Amino acid sequence: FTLPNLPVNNLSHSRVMEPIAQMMSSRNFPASVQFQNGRCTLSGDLLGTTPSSPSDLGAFVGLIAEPGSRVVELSQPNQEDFHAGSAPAPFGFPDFSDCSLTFVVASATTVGERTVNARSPQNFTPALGHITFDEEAPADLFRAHLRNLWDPTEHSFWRIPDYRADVLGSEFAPSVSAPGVGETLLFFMCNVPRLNGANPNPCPCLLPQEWITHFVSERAALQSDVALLNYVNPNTGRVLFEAKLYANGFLTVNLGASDQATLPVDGIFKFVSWVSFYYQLRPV
Amino acid sequence: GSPPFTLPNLPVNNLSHSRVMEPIAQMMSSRNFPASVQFQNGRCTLSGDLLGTTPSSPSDLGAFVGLIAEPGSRVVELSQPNQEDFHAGSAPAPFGFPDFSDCSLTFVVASATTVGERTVNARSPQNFTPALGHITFDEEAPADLFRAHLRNLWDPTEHSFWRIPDYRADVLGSEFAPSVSAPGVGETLLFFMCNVPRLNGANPNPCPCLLPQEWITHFVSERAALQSDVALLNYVNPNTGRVLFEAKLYANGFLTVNLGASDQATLPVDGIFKFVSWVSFYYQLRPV
Ligand SMILES: [Zn+2]
Ligand SMILES: [Zn+2]
Ligand SMILES: [Zn+2]
Ligand SMILES: [Zn+2]
Ligand SMILES: [Zn+2]
Ligand SMILES: [Zn+2]
Ligand SMILES: [Zn+2]
Ligand SMILES: [Zn+2]
Repeated sequence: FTLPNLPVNNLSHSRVMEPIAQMMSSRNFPASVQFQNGRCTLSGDLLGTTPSSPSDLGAFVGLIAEPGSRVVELSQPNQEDFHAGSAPAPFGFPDFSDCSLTFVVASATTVGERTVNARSPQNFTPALGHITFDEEAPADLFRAHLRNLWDPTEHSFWRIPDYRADVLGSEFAPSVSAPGVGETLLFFMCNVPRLNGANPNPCPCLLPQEWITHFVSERAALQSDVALLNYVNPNTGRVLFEAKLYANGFLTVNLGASDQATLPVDGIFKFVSWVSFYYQLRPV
Repeated sequence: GSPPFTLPNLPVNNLSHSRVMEPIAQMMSSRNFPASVQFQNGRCTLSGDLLGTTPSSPSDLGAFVGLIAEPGSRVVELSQPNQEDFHAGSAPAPFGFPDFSDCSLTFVVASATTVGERTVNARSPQNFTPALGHITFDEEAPADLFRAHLRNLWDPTEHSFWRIPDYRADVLGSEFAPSVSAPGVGETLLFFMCNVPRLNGANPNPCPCLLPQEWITHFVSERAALQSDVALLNYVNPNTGRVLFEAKLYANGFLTVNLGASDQATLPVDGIFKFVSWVSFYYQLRPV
């Protein structure tokens, strides 16, 4: 079993297309999260809306329902049809809430911005295969990229929106929490552009995109439920701290007596050995 | 101690473009494509040596970090996309900076206080000077430090994605990624394609690149030793295991195919490239 031999500050975020800027763990972070993007088992099984093609992250493909409408019918980001009820949303669709989403929108004839209100039950219904922009949709087939958040809150990057679908369905990526005693989830962080509202940043994710991609490529056999990792200084080889990588695709650390930790991103995670659920991590 | 050479086990339609942050949509080769190209992004040796402006962080592709030179100015001083200083002459441009020409480049720009659009005229010798460590927007720069990512091209041409711009620097300099052409007789370069947003002018699409981003990333991680200058590859149907065609993967980071009697080919992207064997420059490819 292996990880890519790359420093964290060369890795990319997995819920938005941005480089990973920070690494954080905290007892004041939510104990459980249910991100739909950036979700993959160590054996390379993608979960939720995690796109098979990484560049589809935060993107979608839409077509106006009828001339002059604000309503767009959703496809998969590879222009293949989106089957309603098959998933919370088309693959790569943003899993943010408590805000409006402003997308850059590009068709054969136009480039501009459109905004969808994720607070609106009427407009935000991706599981049904269509959403309603705040403005009139472009006349033709377009590709959209998430550009910024409008009027977000502190909860925007931590709580998934109402997809107009039951979150306990098998099509959803399941909730994640640190199972080990005293353990807390390790999050990869970046900042996302936003206008008005309150500061949503930082944006957390469980896994780097490169790790997810690697897992899918390797399809490694797991000899245990938990992989032990050392965070190592690439120049000296010295260990800064150890973490456990659980089979369902997340990292935890032992904060020990501490309630918080902001970790340097110039190190490299290395696979040490296979350990068990009960392995007790040395405090950060 | 160097590991053997390997490729990621992923179909092409799950791979990402390496000159713009887009999924690879098509795979094409043609005798009517330019015989040589000198892309500065998406350049990497099989042993994991990055070339040109190819960013160590993939998310920096088509991005840059800038600061306005003085209050009210259109001129922005360029940094590296991780804010380390950009020393002029070290490279054609800061890492990840777009290598497109014959157009204007419209970026989405985000600072602590603003999100908007800024445009640089790449046809302008005075305004497009990234090698000197600054460029001049069409509009007044944001008041504070910003990050920009490529949004669309304005008024491009058919050559926009094929010819690199004038960085205001000697393109034969050692800091440039060298020109690339199919070395074998009758061979043509295999290009990975996607579409890029554009307004007005003439259609520049599709946008070519030599290597998938994931391959480049994989090469950097592995730092593999090569047993020869050329790796033979089979493009295989992952479901059935059958070979669709074979291609040559050269050490300096590009693929070629034999189109045979054909002058053009658009190839399916649902297959997977598999490492076959080590061959030489003179290996003769079975026609696609
Ligand atoms: Zn279908
Ligand atoms: Zn519908
Ligand atoms: Zn796009
Ligand atoms: Zn400590
Ligand atoms: Zn410096
Ligand atoms: Zn604007
Ligand atoms: Zn011409
Ligand atoms: Zn890999």
